[PDB]
Amino acid sequence: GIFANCIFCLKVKYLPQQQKKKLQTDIQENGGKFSFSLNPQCTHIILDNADVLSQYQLNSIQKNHVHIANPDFIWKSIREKRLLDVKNYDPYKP
Repeated sequence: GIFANCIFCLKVKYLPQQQKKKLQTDIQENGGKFSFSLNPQCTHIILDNADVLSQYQLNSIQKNHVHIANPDFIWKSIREKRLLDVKNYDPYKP
């Protein structure tokens, strides 16, 4: 699937439960894996609008070349049936 070899850290605490679950299944069903923890193996971190990241987390992300994206990265990639440009979904670089 389109998320082959992607490992997503999910920081989406403030999404409705149904949406959290849909993000997970969208990821799993299309070749990806997800965690709730941020570690060197993450390729991406998905961050809903109400969540924030510490400086520690941001340093880790930079160090490990992790892509920061909003949930629309997942939703719209699934919709277009194609992995989109994650650079268009960065809550820190609009």
